[PDB]
Amino acid sequence: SAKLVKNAGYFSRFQTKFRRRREAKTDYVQRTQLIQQDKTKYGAAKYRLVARITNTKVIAQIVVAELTGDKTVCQALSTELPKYGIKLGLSNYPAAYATGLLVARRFLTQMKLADVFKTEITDEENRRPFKVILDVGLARTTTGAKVFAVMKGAVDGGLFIPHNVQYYILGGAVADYMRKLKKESEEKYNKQFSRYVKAGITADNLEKIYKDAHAAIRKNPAATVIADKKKHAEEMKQKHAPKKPQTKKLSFEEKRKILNEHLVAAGLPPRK
Amino acid sequence: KLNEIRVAKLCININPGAVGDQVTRASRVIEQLTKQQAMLARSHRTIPKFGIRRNDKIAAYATIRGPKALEILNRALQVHDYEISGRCFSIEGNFGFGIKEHIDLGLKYDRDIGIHGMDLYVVLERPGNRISRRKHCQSRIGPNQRVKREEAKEWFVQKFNGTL
Amino acid sequence: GRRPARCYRYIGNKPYPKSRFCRGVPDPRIIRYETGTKTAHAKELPICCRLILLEHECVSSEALEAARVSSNRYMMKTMGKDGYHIKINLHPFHVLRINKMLLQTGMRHAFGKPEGLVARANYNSQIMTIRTTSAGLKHALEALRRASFKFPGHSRVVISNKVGFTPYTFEQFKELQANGQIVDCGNHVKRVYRR
Amino acid sequence: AKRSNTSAHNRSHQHHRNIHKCVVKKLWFEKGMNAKFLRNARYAKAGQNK
Amino acid sequence: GHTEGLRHATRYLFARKFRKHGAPAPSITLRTFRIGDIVDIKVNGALHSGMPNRVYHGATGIVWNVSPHAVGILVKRRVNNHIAPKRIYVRTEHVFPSKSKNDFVARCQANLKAHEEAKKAGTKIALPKRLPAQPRASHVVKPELIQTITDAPFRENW
RNA sequence: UAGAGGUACUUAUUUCCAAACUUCGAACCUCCUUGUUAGGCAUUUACCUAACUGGAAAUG
RNA sequence: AGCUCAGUGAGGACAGAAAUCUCACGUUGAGGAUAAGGCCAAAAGCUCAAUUUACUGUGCCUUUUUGUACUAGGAUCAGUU
RNA sequence: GAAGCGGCCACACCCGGCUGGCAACAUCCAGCUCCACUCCGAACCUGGAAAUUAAGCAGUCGCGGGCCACAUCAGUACUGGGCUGGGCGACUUCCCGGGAACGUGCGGUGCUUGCUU
Repeated sequence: SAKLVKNAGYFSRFQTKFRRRREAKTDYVQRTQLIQQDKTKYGAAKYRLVARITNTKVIAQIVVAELTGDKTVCQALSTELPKYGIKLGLSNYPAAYATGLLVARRFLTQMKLADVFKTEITDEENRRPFKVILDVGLARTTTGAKVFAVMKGAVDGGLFIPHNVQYYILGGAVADYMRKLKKESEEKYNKQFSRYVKAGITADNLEKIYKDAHAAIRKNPAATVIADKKKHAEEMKQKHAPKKPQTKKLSFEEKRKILNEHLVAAGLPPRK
Repeated sequence: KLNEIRVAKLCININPGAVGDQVTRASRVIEQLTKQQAMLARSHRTIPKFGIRRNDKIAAYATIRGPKALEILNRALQVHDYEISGRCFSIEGNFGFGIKEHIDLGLKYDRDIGIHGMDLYVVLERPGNRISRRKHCQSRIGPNQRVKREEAKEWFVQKFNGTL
Repeated sequence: GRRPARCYRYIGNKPYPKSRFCRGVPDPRIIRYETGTKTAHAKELPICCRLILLEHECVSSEALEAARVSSNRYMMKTMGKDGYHIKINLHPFHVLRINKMLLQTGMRHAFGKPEGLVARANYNSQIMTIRTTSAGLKHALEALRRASFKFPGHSRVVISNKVGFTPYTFEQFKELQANGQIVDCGNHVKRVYRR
Repeated sequence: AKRSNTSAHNRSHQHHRNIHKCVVKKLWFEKGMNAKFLRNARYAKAGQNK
Repeated sequence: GHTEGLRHATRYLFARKFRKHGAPAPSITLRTFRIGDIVDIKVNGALHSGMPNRVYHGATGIVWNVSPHAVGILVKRRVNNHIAPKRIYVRTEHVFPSKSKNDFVARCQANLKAHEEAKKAGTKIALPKRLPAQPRASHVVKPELIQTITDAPFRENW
């Protein structure tokens, strides 16, 4: 029947990958060259804009590495965008750009440098801008990707991200794809844009809403200053507690009870 | 609903036998049938017996997905009257079968191209075989979603009204 | 032919096996290490009878085949290929060497070609066994007396307490069998660890 | 013809007659080190005395 | 056939322990060094750019230069008669912060804790110092388990 | 080395081994530290940092 | 930048111990110009694409100082691609 | 409790069962532009949201394989000093010091850094 791969000799020999390599979330060859700084700069922070896109949410952060672990300085998240205007389509391309503006303008209002670095930057006797690097992650770096949508939001927000590079931006290409289903197929418009009809925003409105989204983000960027954080964290456990409790651990006494009742069927008790 | 078996794909390949303009003709046999421009297989070894070099075009092959793969099996199994052997099925519940006498599937006007025989092979899977394929959060599927051999035979009788 | 084995008794180098590096090696005199009723049991042949070596030295392959043939032919004569089981618990892996000599270039490029296989013993290494029934324990001791004159140095013949070739005393064997912890392989005893 | 190749019998004896600890003059070694660091370390000293 | 190569007689030096193959964690690159710091050189076998020599494995030194990826380390090899100094350059992935001084620095701060707090109450100070392990005071011992060890009669057990 | 269990191989075993085998691993060795250590203050820099009433280094 | 190899297991017209195709397991045993030993898995392997840093100039370090060199390698500075 | 970001990198891995989805993660649905398949919207990419916890994920169970921990194993193996000790020799008592491994027995099977609803 051929060789059994996976003996004791296999599993004893087997080195594991780290953890977030196993869970398959970080490339550690990226990360080790994202973090590194020259030893002549010593203990100096350099910031990195994380911008990972799940389904529904576009997440965007600014991170400093430390030996204990990474530390977010400021965060923004596309489920906040209902407050500023954008009710639906929270992983659009224009939704990804809108989070880019939030991460910029919140970070600069925390550091108290809002009057400086208003527009994009594009050189002496002038204050140098924030170096913030892009962490993409395992998402593939192709042109017109939603990772670089978050980048363009951060650059137009304020921050000097280095790169080499207004359609797709105020709701175009969404708005054209509405018209192709609306005009021809009609059945498919009900499938594809169910929620949109429900509001209903319509094809034309996408251009209008985003501009006033970019107005309101630039005016009132920071939000939800909650304290203390401990009593906030306690309320979330009660608020989001499964109705059905998770199975809990059997103690060492009641395990040996159940072991023996199985062993009574096949004989030779009791022990372990 | 998400324990439904479906056809994931139907991978054709055609090896004519022997080298030359039989291979580029066998591409046109695939291209008109499948509606897809065919990938050309290269060899890995010189074997003088069968008439093969190390680096040369042996075969053509192509990978069909969606409604198109389900359509061809309906015409292809109608050659054998919806009948194949029980020992066709592999341990994952994937099966295949031969169609010599090309044109059966397959209707066409031969002139420049010859007739060339067919290696069809089907891949039955559940919904969530995304997770093995993907990059971000790659992992293994469960024991439950893995298709057994004996469940795959029950699908074949249910789907095509077939017999073994 | 051969050297006298007083040449190659004591151990004056590191061990030197048949490998990639040794190359030009003749195969040993031993092929069979084990004779008699090989397919038997722990329970069928409980009584055991060992030959222990009382020296740290080399044992030749030629000695070990002389000891097998003298053992078999006595046990064949008495009881007649039924009860007994003979085993040899040395395997010759160490390769000897010669400078040859046989005008001449002696002591220059002294390293020499391999001559024969050998086994490196250790003080109280058993170099033979006979497993048998209580009827022919008498015959087993008289066999290993004759086999001891084949070997270099001096060497004690001992009736073991433990069953078969298993590491279990007769007192322990009944307790484990009764407990049901131990089990029987085709030959020898396989323990049950309850895991 | 064939005499001895080497020995270390009484290497130890000779070494211990005197293993003197050779002390370093200063920890900086300005032939090495970064020039960009030492360049600035000059302009620290030059600016101070004025 | 004795050879004087660079990486010679290092079969087991530059081996990678066991289940510690691969590149190191990116926490290692985030660490920092200074001039004057005591550091021990032990090698990553994987990372081949900017190794030390075989000889300065397991060898303490002091940092004198620091440079974008690498640290100039001063280490005292024993030559023939005399202990020479050796100016190494070596990368940070073969270099760790040594805990030679951490016994000494613990005591100095523990002494200042004692020397101040004696004056705070004040009162009057007893002077602590290190001392080798010393012979014991007299004292009295009641046990209530006393075995009686004897040599048994010898039996072979084979 | 020599049997048993599976469909010559193979799953567990067993007799007995390696200077150019290692999943463990001593003894004997080897190297570093053990008096000044914690700070605070403000000058210098064309260097570092987004920024200086910071960092880095040397002068007090 | 993307992908994973050697191999084993089952399958698949002609198809055979070996042609091309498919799924599954696969800690690296393959491969990395060659000796032998290390080292390596979203790579240092294989594939595709664009390229010339296989570049210019002075000190410094290690092998090696009980003997300083050349060879080879290493960390920089000053350029430029 | 869930999610992005991580630290030590199997007490976390690997096989197989069972119990959960308010939001969240995900499967999933569709293919027009950005761009993607040396063929294929499978992947990658973009735009969704109908119905599900079947899978991933989370928690948990197994006289599970492995991994980790303690105790035995054992004052055994080996070993640093010392003898006008023994022994034809090979090797080895003893005196002053240090001291394993495999195996077996019992236990365990991830602990939380900073931000968010």
